[PDB]
Amino acid sequence: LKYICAECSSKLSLSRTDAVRCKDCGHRILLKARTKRLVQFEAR
Amino acid sequence: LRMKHGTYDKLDDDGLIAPGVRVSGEDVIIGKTTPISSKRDASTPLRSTENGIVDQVLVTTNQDGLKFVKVRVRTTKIPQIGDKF
Amino acid sequence: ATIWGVRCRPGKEKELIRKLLKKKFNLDRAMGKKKLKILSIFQRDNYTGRIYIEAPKQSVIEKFCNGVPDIYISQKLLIPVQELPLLLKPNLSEVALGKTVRIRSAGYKGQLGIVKDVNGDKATVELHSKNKHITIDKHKLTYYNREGGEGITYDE
Amino acid sequence: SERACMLCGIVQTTNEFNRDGCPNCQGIFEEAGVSTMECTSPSFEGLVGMCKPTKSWVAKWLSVDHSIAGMYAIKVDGRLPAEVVELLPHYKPRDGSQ
RNA sequence: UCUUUUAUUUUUUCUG
Ligand SMILES: [Zn+2]
Ligand SMILES: [Zn+2]
Repeated sequence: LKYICAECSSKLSLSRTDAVRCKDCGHRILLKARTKRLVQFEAR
Repeated sequence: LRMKHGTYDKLDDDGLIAPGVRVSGEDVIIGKTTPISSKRDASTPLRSTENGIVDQVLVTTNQDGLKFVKVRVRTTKIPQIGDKF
Repeated sequence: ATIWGVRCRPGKEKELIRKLLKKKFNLDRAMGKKKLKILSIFQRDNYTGRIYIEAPKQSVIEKFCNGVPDIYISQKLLIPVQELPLLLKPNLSEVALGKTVRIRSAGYKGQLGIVKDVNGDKATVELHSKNKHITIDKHKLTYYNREGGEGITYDE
Repeated sequence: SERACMLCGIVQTTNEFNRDGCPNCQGIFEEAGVSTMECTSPSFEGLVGMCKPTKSWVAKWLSVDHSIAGMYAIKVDGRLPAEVVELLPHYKPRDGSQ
């Protein structure tokens, strides 16, 4: 997964040279999901 | 060309930093190249006096069709002595 | 001799005289026996921003130049008789950098961080829980792959 | 497209020359046997929006007072042909020469 | 064997 939608909240996994339009809907905010990287945070 | 002092390893292949990764000091968050008639980068580094976590990132197209990006960075401010109340 | 110079916007002397003169044929066709007292209108390419009209009275010229856009009728001067022959003379003119790492005997134990700069014998890492850079020797720190998982010491 | 006559200075479209020739110089041009294309030129400066031949003192200087109200250039580059220069002794060059 | 960038002005906001 690379990117996700706003309303449908569906994954796109698109690449460059592609329109930012969503496929399920015309709504195209096109959020980007969290990185695969493991993240450390301490309660301090 | 002229790149910034920020570390470019964090940036993804699309050139945009994903949420959940730290950006600190002058670390770049948006990777920009401004070709004219060699890549001639024109990125926007992070503020030197700011540190935090990239909270959200949004990519859209403006009315002209050009690509628009908005990157929200989150940090926690705990009270210190100099804090005003 | 009644030749008066009038200011107007530069670059359109041709077009302003065109509009004036076309208007004048339209008027002269329209009127009957009485026809308005304008004798000649002209300009010069060398002297831009201005036109020169020869007519007997200021109200005649004003009445004529009503309805013409862009003409600055408010600036007119009566050119003295001596200046006219000269004006009308025919002849003018390392692998540890940028990697994720953990500390294992220090006050900041268990802190993930990212290697930013190394000065030799000591590496600077930004704490992944706090907003600070800290300097600590690399041989004593453990390096991982991009993704969390198998851990290796400083031997890559 | 615009062309300027070299004798009387009347300026107008090359088209309207091709239809009606030179209204002021038609007789002289026919008598000399020269078409208006040669006695007109495209290069001209110093226009005149011309109204009163009999009353314009600018026209008295420029030798237009015997012509019709019209469209006259103070300069029109070129040398007039001899077959009309001889027949109009009172003419003078319009380029400022002579 | 070092160097290496952070436009300008007009406005507004508040801080002491
Ligand atoms: Zn959608
Ligand atoms: Zn003629």
